[PDB]
Amino acid sequence: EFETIERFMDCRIGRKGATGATTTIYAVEADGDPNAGFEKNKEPGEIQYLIKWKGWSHIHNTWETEETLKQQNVRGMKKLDNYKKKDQETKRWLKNASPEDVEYYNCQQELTDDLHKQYQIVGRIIAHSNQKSAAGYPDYYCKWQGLPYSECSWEDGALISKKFQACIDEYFSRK
Amino acid sequence: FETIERFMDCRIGRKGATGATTTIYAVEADGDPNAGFEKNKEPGEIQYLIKWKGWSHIHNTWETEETLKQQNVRGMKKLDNYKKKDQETKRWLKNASPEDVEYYNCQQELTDDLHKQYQIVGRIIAHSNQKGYPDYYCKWQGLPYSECSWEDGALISKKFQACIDEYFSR
Amino acid sequence: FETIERFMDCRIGRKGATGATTTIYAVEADGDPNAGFEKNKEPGEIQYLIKWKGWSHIHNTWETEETLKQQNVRGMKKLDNYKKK
Amino acid sequence: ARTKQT
Repeated sequence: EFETIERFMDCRIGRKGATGATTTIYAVEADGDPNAGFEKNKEPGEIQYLIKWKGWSHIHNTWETEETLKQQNVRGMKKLDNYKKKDQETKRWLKNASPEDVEYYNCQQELTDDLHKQYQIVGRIIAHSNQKSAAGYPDYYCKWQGLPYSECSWEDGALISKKFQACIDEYFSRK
Repeated sequence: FETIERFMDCRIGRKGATGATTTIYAVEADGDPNAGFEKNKEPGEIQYLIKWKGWSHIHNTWETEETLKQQNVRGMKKLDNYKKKDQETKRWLKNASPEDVEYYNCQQELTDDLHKQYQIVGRIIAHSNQKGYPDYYCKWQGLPYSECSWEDGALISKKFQACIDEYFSR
Repeated sequence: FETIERFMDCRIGRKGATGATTTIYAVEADGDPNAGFEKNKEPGEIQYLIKWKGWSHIHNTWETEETLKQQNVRGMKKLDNYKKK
Repeated sequence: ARTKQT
């Protein structure tokens, strides 16, 4: 306490209030998207940013506005200015570019976009906890798709099982 | 001055083959201070491969738990995390089933190739007027435009001319 | 009975994360008891990974000054010698 | 342990 910006993964406009815990993949699979079905064409959302947090896997990323950040008193604020300055610099250098340049930028960015989504999925469970929740779930050491083992981390047993039961059944299956 | 951002790799390496002369481009231009290491035999040094805040991966250097201190660098609370995690795994290793060790091997091979694109220009998208050379803004393969960085010409031209030749397409 | 043949490793771990429940086969069986540990819980002990005479490495366990002591293994000298740096 | 499971 308190939390720290590690990396800005993305940028969007969405429903005002569609920020925070309710905005994780797990929260969203369980309960639905607070940004439900947001047409740029409900009252303009706000500029919202997808945040990757210090000491927390990508599974736990949240969408946050300049204001929630300031509100939640997080550290790494400097990084919101660079992200913006940098975002502006890109746009300016791409106002007039071939359609080729613009084409390249959209593929070469769909690539990453998709890449980053993989960090949120477990490609292998490698260890579990000797202690268990009251519900009787152990925690799992997870190997995430797309990232080195130095990025493995311990995920809540219930959290995982909701989506990666297969990885779980498979880990125990290899005994 | 410098603050580390991500620990990329670590090796046992010759003593002193850390730092400025270990950049992908110095190596390329001068040679590799860690070249001959242990075709037996000499004194070793556990060395970490650093990605620096503010510099592209093309400027990663190898460093020592000291050189770092001996340089005032910030971020070294990250070193203790990292070390911990490595041992944590060198350990898992001696007991991991073959099944598990292959997987580890495959992934770390990929991961490792990824980390190597990062240092190669995919497309230069802009350029300066302050000038031999103008500076160049570069899209790096395998990364977002959010990580484009301005680089020395000259330097970029030593390995990445084809990319700049292309870019002058108007 | 029971002899330290060698100190293999050393760490800070969750108090209680020692003995039989730290064999690889116990961990793989029933979980690792050091199974989140970090320097912000109030066990943080010092744990030595001790390979034992007449047992192969799979049986190696994480113990502690007190844990050895109170089991009465021989080999303590070793500890003295490892206690170093 | 530790989720955002508000």
